[PDB]
Amino acid sequence: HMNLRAAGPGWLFCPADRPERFAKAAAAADVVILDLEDGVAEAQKPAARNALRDTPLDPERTVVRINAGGTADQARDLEALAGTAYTTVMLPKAESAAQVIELAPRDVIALVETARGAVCAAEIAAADPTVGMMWGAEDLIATLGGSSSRRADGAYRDVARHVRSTILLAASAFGRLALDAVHLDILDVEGLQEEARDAAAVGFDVTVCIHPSQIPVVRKAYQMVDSPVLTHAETMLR
Amino acid sequence: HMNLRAAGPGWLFCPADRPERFAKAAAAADVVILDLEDGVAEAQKPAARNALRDTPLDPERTVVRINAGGTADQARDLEALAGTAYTTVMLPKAESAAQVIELAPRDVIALVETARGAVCAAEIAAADPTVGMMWGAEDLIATLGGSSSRRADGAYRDVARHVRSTILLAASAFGRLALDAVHLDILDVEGLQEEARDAAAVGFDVTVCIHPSQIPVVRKAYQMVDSPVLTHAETMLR
Amino acid sequence: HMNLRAAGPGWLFCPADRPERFAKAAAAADVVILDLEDGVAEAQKPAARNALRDTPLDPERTVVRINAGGTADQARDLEALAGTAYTTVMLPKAESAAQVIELAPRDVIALVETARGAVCAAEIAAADPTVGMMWGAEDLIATLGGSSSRRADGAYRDVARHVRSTILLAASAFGRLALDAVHLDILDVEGLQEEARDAAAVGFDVTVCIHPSQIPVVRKAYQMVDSPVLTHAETMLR
Ligand SMILES: [Mg+2]
Ligand SMILES: [Mg+2]
Ligand SMILES: [Mg+2]
Repeated sequence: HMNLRAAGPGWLFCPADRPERFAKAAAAADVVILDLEDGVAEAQKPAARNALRDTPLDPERTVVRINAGGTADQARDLEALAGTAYTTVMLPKAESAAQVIELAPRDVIALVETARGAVCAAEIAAADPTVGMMWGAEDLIATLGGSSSRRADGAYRDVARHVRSTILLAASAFGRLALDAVHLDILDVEGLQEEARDAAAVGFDVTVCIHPSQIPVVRKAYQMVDSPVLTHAETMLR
Repeated sequence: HMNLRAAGPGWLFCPADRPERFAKAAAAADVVILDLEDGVAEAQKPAARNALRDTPLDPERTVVRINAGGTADQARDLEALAGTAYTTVMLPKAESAAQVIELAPRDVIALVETARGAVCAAEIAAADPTVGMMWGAEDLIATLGGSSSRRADGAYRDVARHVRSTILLAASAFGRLALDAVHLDILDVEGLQEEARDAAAVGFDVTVCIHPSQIPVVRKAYQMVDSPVLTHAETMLR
Repeated sequence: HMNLRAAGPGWLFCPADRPERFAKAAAAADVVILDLEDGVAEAQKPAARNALRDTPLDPERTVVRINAGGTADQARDLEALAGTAYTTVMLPKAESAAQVIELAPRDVIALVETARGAVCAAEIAAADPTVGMMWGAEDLIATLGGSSSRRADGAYRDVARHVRSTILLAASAFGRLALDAVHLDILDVEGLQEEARDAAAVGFDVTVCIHPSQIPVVRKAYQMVDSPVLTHAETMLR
């Protein structure tokens, strides 16, 4: 429904209870994720659903993050979405093909951020509504029962690196977009640069951002020679 | 059958042919693993089975490591266990759901330490008797045909890191306890500290030890802010 | 059909359109991979098929890399192979058990170098014709849409490390040979030494080479003590 590959790699969360920021987010980013989940406080989600209806963005360049499968919030989200022109939703805590299928006929970006989602990543990616896979390090660690996703130097811990590769491979195996996880340390531009360069080098399509200042960094970040090495060179020229 | 989550994170192997050490092991550790497998020489396993019957420990805080599926030793182990109050066994070289199921009605901690076990980790974790997943680096490398699990600096080699993450994710996907592998270099307290801190940070529930001096180390070892980051902070306070 | 484990660990690609080099490749390496795929230009593949028939090597120590499943080149390759004594083929871009099975009654070394192949590695390894698993970092990154498989220091990027471990585990779970990926930087002998030492330490059986100068490097590259640690020591003595 959307030509997401035609849009650039800089995607930006915007909490949907801040409609006064929607235009700025759309001007700053390649794709805006209007957020009904963790970016919006529980008490503000009804107001976010009204803003979703009242302040429209370009549906060719906007995705809506709904709430998790089986929640009453998700039911309210889908009702609010009915009166919009949006076609593509982002499903947080995505944990099964069935959770993706129950969102048909919408296009779905599955955000894997739990152990069950990682174990089921291939089944989630293969589901007919899926158009992209994302991963989320902080909810992954939280639901695992841990306390940090990164070492002292800022490098991802191993289980986070493992899920990152899992999602990239599952997405690419089924022709889906691959979206890399957000860099929560906004002022850590050095770390974001290295992370987005790393993501682009292995074939992520998108780095998702939580602050508009990260979008320029992402956009900029994105012997024997045999056939694949020449493809690497062509990908660079492109 | 056991409230294993209620016990602390410091689990300690004690070879079952050393009953004179059982009381000391129970006083030193949160949970004792009385070992009928690799901790006991082949010729001493019959004596270990008698000690298992004769010198009981608290079954709320003691697990018995039996021998691998299909071995005559495992058959002897289960016969010896019949006359004990233990309910929970640790299955080494765990390689299929069927190996776990044939131990019903016992509770099972599956110790994955072979390639087949890693490939089948999700099926093993989902098996109805499973209450925990552990991994073992040295038997993993041995059965792969290799010669060391760690680099010169003591860091795990990549296939070991891969299986570690595999077991953590499979355990957590099915609500099982996650047990991190033993640190064979007993006097390497620095390495154990970093390893157990790493394990606790990503949500392992337990670090298993092979010497009681490791238990204190383990017990001690265990921007944009969104919902999961606050859960990280709560997990720390707890 | 071949006692591949009896041969040493140094395998060497030789483009099949260079029959004047076949004898030198056989003398330099433990096993020669006569290449009909990426080592030979599209326009030279018919000449490579004739050289395959005309200049035979020892079939106990020679494997033929054919072209990918579903290609017209692969059909031509199998026709050319009919008039040879070779029994074992290497399948590039191996992506399903069905691709391996359609090569029966030949023995197959599946070369996984795409996301779909990584996701399906266990099914590929378990296929009845499979005798080995290899992985390929450059085609993996190319087909993912990325631009490099290695960081600036030459270390593999994470998705490459992930697929490497995936292939080692899948191969070993089903009793197959495990072949480590080629080191394209031929003059980087230091990096190859560390890489092949790493591969041998975790139980790869083979490091595949693209230049004969790499074969000597590969051949040379290949506390509590419990049962598996003694197996590590025995593997070293052997
Ligand atoms: Mg999240
Ligand atoms: Mg073991
Ligand atoms: Mg290739």
